[PDB]
Amino acid sequence: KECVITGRKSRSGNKRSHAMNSSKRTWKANLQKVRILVNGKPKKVWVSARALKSGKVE
Amino acid sequence: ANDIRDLSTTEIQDQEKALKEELFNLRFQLATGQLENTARIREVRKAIARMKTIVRERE
Amino acid sequence: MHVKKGDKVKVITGKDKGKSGKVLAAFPKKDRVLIEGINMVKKHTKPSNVNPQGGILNVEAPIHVSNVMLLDPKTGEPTRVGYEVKGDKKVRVAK
Amino acid sequence: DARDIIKRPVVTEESTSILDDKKYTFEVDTRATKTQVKYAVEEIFDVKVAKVNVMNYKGKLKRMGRYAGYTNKRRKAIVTVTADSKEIQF
Amino acid sequence: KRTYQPSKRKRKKVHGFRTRMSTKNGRRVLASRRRKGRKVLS
RNA sequence: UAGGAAGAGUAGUACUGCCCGUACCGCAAACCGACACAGGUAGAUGAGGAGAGAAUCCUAAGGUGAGCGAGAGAACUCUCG
RNA sequence: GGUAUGAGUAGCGAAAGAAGGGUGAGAAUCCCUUCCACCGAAUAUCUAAGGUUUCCUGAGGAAGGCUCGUCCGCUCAGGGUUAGUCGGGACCUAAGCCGAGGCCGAUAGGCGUAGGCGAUGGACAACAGGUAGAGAUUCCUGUACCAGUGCUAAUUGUUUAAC
RNA sequence: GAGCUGUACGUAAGCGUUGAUCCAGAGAUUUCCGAAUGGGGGAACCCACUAUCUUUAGUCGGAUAGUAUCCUUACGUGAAUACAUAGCGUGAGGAAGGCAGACCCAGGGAACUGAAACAUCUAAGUACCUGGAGGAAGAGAAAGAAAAAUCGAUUUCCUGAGUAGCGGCGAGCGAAACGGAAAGAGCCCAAACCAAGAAGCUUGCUUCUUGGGGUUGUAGGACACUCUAUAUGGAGUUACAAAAGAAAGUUAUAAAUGAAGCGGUCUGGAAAGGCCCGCCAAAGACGGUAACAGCCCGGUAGUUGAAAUGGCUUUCCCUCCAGAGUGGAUCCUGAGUACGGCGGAACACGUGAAAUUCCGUCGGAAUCCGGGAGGACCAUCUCCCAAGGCUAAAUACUCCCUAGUGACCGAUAGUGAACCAGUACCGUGAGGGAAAGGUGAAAAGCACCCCGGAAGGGGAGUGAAACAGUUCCUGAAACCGUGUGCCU
Ligand SMILES: [Mg+2]
Ligand SMILES: [Mg+2]
Ligand SMILES: [Mg+2]
Ligand SMILES: [Mg+2]
Ligand SMILES: [Mg+2]
Ligand SMILES: [Mg+2]
Ligand SMILES: [Mg+2]
Ligand SMILES: [Mg+2]
Ligand SMILES: [Mg+2]
Ligand SMILES: [Mg+2]
Ligand SMILES: [Mg+2]
Ligand SMILES: [Mg+2]
Ligand SMILES: [Mg+2]
Ligand SMILES: [Mg+2]
Ligand SMILES: [Mg+2]
Ligand SMILES: [Mg+2]
Ligand SMILES: [Mg+2]
Ligand SMILES: [Mg+2]
Ligand SMILES: [Mg+2]
Ligand SMILES: [Mg+2]
Ligand SMILES: [Mg+2]
Ligand SMILES: [Mg+2]
Ligand SMILES: [Mg+2]
Ligand SMILES: [Mg+2]
Ligand SMILES: [Mg+2]
Ligand SMILES: [Mg+2]
Ligand SMILES: [Mg+2]
Ligand SMILES: [Mg+2]
Ligand SMILES: [Mg+2]
Ligand SMILES: [Mg+2]
Ligand SMILES: [Mg+2]
Ligand SMILES: [Mg+2]
Ligand SMILES: [Mg+2]
Ligand SMILES: [Mg+2]
Ligand SMILES: [Mg+2]
Ligand SMILES: [Mg+2]
Ligand SMILES: [Mg+2]
Ligand SMILES: [Mg+2]
Repeated sequence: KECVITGRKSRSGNKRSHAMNSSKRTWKANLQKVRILVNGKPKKVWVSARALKSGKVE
Repeated sequence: ANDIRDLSTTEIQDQEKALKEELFNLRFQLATGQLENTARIREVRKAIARMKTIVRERE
Repeated sequence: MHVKKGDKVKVITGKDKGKSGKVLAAFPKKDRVLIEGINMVKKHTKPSNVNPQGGILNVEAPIHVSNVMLLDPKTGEPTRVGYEVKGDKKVRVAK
Repeated sequence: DARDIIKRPVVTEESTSILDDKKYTFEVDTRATKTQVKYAVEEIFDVKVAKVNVMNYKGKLKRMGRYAGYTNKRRKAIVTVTADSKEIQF
Repeated sequence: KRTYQPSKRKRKKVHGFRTRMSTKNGRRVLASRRRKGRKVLS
């Protein structure tokens, strides 16, 4: 579950209350399942919205 | 050992068979309590090993 | 070891110092030697063994090698041993 | 080879009691099938084998001064030769 | 009726060598018993 | 049926048939209970008289006399009349 | 860790023994005989599990055995388990488990398709006698069955096609 | 270079100067399980298929080889579907697993505890799990540190300094630069542009591959001219391109040689000790030997030595290679990047006035008249040129090997383990986890007699000693007894 173009994926960090209690959470990448052809043949792969912004296959 | 190297492979192969037949008979006599010279067994085993070593060297 | 079976040794330490004998056996793993007529012990032997009348047998027991010196047939005295090569094999030499 | 498969004869009151019945008891290689034993015995002794019965003996636990361990596992083959077949000697 | 009702099969299926090897944590156990130098893994 | 096919069956004859288990205990002193432990341990079989019966009492086949004993016959305790 | 005290005390774990004979250095306790007594839908006979040599024979009596011990499930030696047909595998699948690709997921992995594994179930050919220190539907005798194989003999088939 | 067939208390049969046993280098053999890989499996088992050979009258047997999965990559076949793709097959390469319970980098990440309670904070980015490794890793040739006016990659140590700071401004946390040292080393791309294809056909323009070129700040390069090189020189497998060999030296892995007292005498079981004489010493290390040895033995100093294998160092081979100057028409100099908002994290720095660095998300430059930093921010000045990569040494650690050391332990200590110990034993399992060293110099390990079934004793003998008798140096105390001087 990772951007095939970039490598964007889940990363951990803290959620913080007011009062500054911390608890672990993640930041997921905005991955979208799309058909592209990294290799000649097309295929449905995870790609980040950020990677799609501009010039990709679709 | 050097005398073994004088022989042909086929001739060595025949010497092995002869030694294996001898070793079998020794073990058979040993089992039936008829051997006496029990030191022959080790001699023959070594000889067989010597044959098979020379032959593997040939290749 | 500086001596071996057959050697004529003088004994330089123990109840038997001054006595000489022939080396009947060497035990290089124990670093001991068996000298003829030296270190006699009385073995209380049961009949069972090769000895069909048993009895108190008087035989030689082994001495420590460092307690005997080699006898040079020329001088007939205890000598330390050197090693000199003739050509083929090396040989013991007196000093 | 055949003399690998047949290890040694078995000499016991039981083994010796059935020699007259033309049944010969051998200790055979632990991997040897009774078919391999049949053809080995025929090669070695020049006899016609009627049947081979075979049994596995597990190792027997033996002590020797606070050291304990198992004797070798054995495979025992009883080889019955035919009426017409020549005997094995022992 | 006591705990411990022996079964040859259940012993090997739950604790045997191949069951230990079949999981990563099972392999940690084998590695740990080898490290301690146990005569008997599994 | 699709397929594959010159060999097929029938009779007779003799030959061939591997590996693992097989001992012994198994209501038990051998299994599970630290014990030669009044406990626990699936299934098959489980005779006769009287009886509905595998109940009950006495027996058959078969198995057993239980790994401390000899006296004594007080209090008391337990189990009984 | 050793050794006391309690103390020669509690206990010796459900139960019927007896005498004669034997063995032996030694006998309530081992062997034999006879009588007595107990279980008998079991305390009998098989057998699965489990145990793993405890089985048989010959020696033994330190320790173990709640006493004793000449005896033993104990010690030491030798021995002992035989299968085409019994049970399991070279057959089958259930629950369940694994699972090529696949799907999912910080890592590790989780799930799952084909496909496999997996009896507690399905399928599948041997009986009666004998023998015995220790195995027996396994050994032996007799009489079988199942699946194959070659070898004889006829028989039929050899491209509208036996099988 | 004379014995040997391991322990260990055997019996037997044998071997060895025609050189054994033994030591070192190199080979061969190396069952089964295990990633385990032909399929399966309850590890150490079961069951195959395909070739080739072998056996039998044929089944039945035997031998050898191949046969996992994934990735990459050739080639071939090849659907819905016409081309084709997927799929399927074959052949090459490669991976897989383990571990030094260490060190290193990354992903994920506690709590007890401290704060005399506790929530921010601490513990701590610790323990632990997972992945990746390497002999080290990481870092690294400035969009740096500064502002004594200059320095010149990184890392590590000393110092700065418990300073500046951070902080329920609590508990606590806590730098950096300068200065001094160890060690030192620098390089390659991307892009302009050139050539050659290849394709798209935008059809003479554009983007794709290979090669050349080119690597940087008051700029460098391309591009114009110009001078010299095209192996003259130079450089290499530790970056800077990458594989190969030789030879010589040296080190390692066995060994060899090696001085001087049987000196006298005393005690003693024994002399290495005492007393009295000598001697060697580049050797008076250590150990052994019947008590304490430079001169008895193994040795030690010194001096020699290697058939074989491995390491290292050189040299040769082999391989590879353009580098100065002058202009500044134009062109190039890393884009979903830098940066910003929002949410987190890392920075000693807890969102703060919060620079710097990273992550998610959304927005989103300039691009030489350009860009970044100097702790909000602007201006000036100064120093730098990001969004690509590589790079030894100084540093960390030790499962190991070799040689040594210790005002370290000496059997309840020291390892859990001096001894067949991760054993026995306990536990379904993960896991937990002991106890236990000493005869003597030498077995000379008690012939023989006596009591006893034996055990065990008493003699006799061995021995310095047996009150050293096969667990046997010493042998305290508790505790158990016998005897009896005084008392009851
Ligand atoms: Mg069988
Ligand atoms: Mg248990
Ligand atoms: Mg039976
Ligand atoms: Mg019971
Ligand atoms: Mg019940
Ligand atoms: Mg009866
Ligand atoms: Mg009392
Ligand atoms: Mg009382
Ligand atoms: Mg009482
Ligand atoms: Mg009782
Ligand atoms: Mg009843
Ligand atoms: Mg018995
Ligand atoms: Mg007793
Ligand atoms: Mg007995
Ligand atoms: Mg199912
Ligand atoms: Mg299925
Ligand atoms: Mg199955
Ligand atoms: Mg029986
Ligand atoms: Mg039969
Ligand atoms: Mg030699
Ligand atoms: Mg396999
Ligand atoms: Mg507190
Ligand atoms: Mg000397
Ligand atoms: Mg004297
Ligand atoms: Mg002394
Ligand atoms: Mg000494
Ligand atoms: Mg932020
Ligand atoms: Mg912070
Ligand atoms: Mg700024
Ligand atoms: Mg952002
Ligand atoms: Mg900035
Ligand atoms: Mg400022
Ligand atoms: Mg500041
Ligand atoms: Mg730049
Ligand atoms: Mg200790
Ligand atoms: Mg002590
Ligand atoms: Mg300890
Ligand atoms: Mg003692």
